Amino acid sequence: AANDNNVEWNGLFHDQGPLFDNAPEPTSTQSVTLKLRTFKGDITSANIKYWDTADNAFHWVPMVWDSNDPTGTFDYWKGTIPASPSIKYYRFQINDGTSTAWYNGNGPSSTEPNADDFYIIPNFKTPDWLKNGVMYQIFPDRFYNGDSSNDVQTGSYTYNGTPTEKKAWGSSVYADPGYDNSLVFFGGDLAGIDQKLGYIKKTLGANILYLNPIFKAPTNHKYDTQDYMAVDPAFGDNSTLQTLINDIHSTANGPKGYLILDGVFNHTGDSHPWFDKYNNFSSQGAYESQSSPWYNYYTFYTWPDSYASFLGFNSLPKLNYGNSGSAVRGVIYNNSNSVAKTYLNPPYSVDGWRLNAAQYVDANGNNGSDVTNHQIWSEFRNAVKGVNSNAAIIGQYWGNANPWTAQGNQWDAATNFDGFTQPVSEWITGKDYQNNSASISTTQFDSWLRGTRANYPTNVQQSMMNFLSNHDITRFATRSGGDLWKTYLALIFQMTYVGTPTIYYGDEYGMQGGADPDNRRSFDWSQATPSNSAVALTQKLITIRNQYPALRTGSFMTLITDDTNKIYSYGRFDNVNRIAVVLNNDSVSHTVNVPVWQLSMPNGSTVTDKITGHSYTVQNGMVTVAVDGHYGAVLAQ
Ligand SMILES: OC[C@H]1O[C@H](OC[C@H]2O[C@H](O[C@H]3[C@H](O)[C@@H](O)[C@@H](O[C@H]4[C@H](O)[C@@H](O)[C@@H](OC[C@H]5O[C@H](O[C@H]6[C@H](O)[C@@H](O)[C@@H](O)O[C@@H]6CO)[C@H](O)[C@@H](O)[C@@H]5O)O[C@@H]4CO)O[C@@H]3CO)[C@H](O)[C@@H](O)[C@@H]2O)[C@H](O)[C@@H](O)[C@@H]1O
Ligand SMILES: [Ca+2]
Ligand SMILES: [Ca+2]
Ligand SMILES: [Ca+2]
Repeated sequence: AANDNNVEWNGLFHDQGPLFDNAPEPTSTQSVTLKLRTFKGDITSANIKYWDTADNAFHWVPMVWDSNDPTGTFDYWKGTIPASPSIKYYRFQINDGTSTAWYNGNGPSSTEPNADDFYIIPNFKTPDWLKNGVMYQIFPDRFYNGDSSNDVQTGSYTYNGTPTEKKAWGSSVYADPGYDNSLVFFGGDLAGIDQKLGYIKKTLGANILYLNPIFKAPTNHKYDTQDYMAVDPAFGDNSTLQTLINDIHSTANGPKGYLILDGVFNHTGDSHPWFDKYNNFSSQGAYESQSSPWYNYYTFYTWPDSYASFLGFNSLPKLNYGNSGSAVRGVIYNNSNSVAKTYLNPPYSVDGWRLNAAQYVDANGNNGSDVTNHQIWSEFRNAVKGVNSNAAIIGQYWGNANPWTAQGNQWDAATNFDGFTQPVSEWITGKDYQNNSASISTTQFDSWLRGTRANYPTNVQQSMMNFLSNHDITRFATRSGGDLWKTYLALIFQMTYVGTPTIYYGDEYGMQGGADPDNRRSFDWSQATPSNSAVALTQKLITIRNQYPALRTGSFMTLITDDTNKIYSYGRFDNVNRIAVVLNNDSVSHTVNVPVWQLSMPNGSTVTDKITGHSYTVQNGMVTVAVDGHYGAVLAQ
């Protein structure tokens, strides 16, 4: 490269990883110094062009030459953006003589982009344990029956005109004739989860647990809350919860863990004392008397049998959050003994909340996705962070969650359906997460992944809940048609991508299952050992990610997108480690020349595939490795 009226795109690069941004999570007064990489001597000038919400205008900040990388192949230019609490967006204008190129969240462009700019959100920090950990989601009733005395028995109670049923372990999740799918209980409880912490934290290595609802409710999924202040008797009691949390936080049964609970705050069950539709409790619920102490907690259109609810589900009356200072905002997150604060405070001290139906939370029965909804989550974040600045907040959302994250005042991240689950599914299994046929090439996969990452600030990207499957969609192994290797590949990608790897109980061994409720089968424990090849791989991959900070908070650079041979390679790197991941999708084995020079891996240095143990030597900026179909190598140094 040289000063020849031409900017060479191949040498350009910038993202907010350690080597290019000294303040990825800036405080309200923090200056942000950035570095732009280019081929050595390729440009004549560079500017950071940023939009400031403070004064509704663009601002140009020149860059100055800073240095060359260890291989002497690139230049590093640096610039500093003035500090202030205002949100800012930036892109780069790179010039060489009369030639100009632009660069933003989606890479290089010949024309100045109008979107996908990078983010600078002052005073927005997500928990670092979330960025660096591995999550394991458990649907309580289906994991492990640690206490048989609390098991819900068949016919114990009837709800919606149907009795409950107890199911034998390993039998179909579908209710037998006469029962309802939502009232089927296998017996899984909190004692069981505690007893299997060694399997989760030691055998596998995950250190973050995310549990579906566990508070008093009549259903087996428990999203129809009856009492937020107590564990459902079938799962145990509050003391059992205190012990489980203590055991999760313990280091005696594996590494220190973290607990994230499911917060169902958009609505309650119709059997909740506040509502009490079936007249089961003393007090006069909102449904029973217009003179109820909790009448304002809900929204009726025609009292008492016509009220706002979750998507028309009668058993799910919608909570009216009213305006700031309301009684509902008090019981949920403003009061000293609010639900959110209660569990974040001792003797519980949980580590976070997953926000159920977070997009609908509103006042007066509104559908959410509006100013009020965003205002409520702003107050919620302020409260939660006040109690514990390291308490996680992850909202449920299926599309682009930018509105609840990019403002830096609401959620730390979201259920990554749009930026992880869907693309991963369509690339590997060739189905959408609902199991309808839908496929994408490797280049489209890389593009999808980058475009969605660009929807979020860097810390949010690193905090996204990335799961292959969950309780509302079909199982990955079912979408894969039982092809376990597809799970192998998915795991390798997952454990090396941006965002929190999240294992939905069972996926580690290849558990199958169709749509709800078949996606909530009882866990087959005879499969929980290295004998299951997927379990053995999972254990190894978690150890690798726990080992390299670069895989959790390092930069991400696309290296190879080959649709002919189905090869996808990308680098994850920071100031210490450089990692080139090489994946092979749906094709026979291939020998790949990995361009590690793009990662500045020096010629003559050695790299080691952390999966196989094979070592290689960098020659002429390359590493030549063989990767079989539906597998991958993790070349690191
Ligand atoms: O009253 C008649 C009827 O009553 C009973 O229930 C019938 C319904 O039961 C089941 O649905 C349950 C579900 O099993 C529960 O888990 C619970 O659902 C909650 C989710 O689990 C949470 O993640 C959260 O989801 C909110 C999201 O909801 C929507 O997403 C849906 C997708 O669109 C869809 O493709 C698929 O993936 O499902 C999801 C979730 O349902 C919404 O679009 C999205 O924006 C939002 O984020 O909250 C949920 C509610 O708390 O409750 C459900 C309702 O009770 C069956 O799955 C359902 O088919 C059935 O209608 C009796 O069981 C039944 O016999 C009787 O006829
Ligand atoms: Ca040039
Ligand atoms: Ca039990
Ligand atoms: Ca009553």
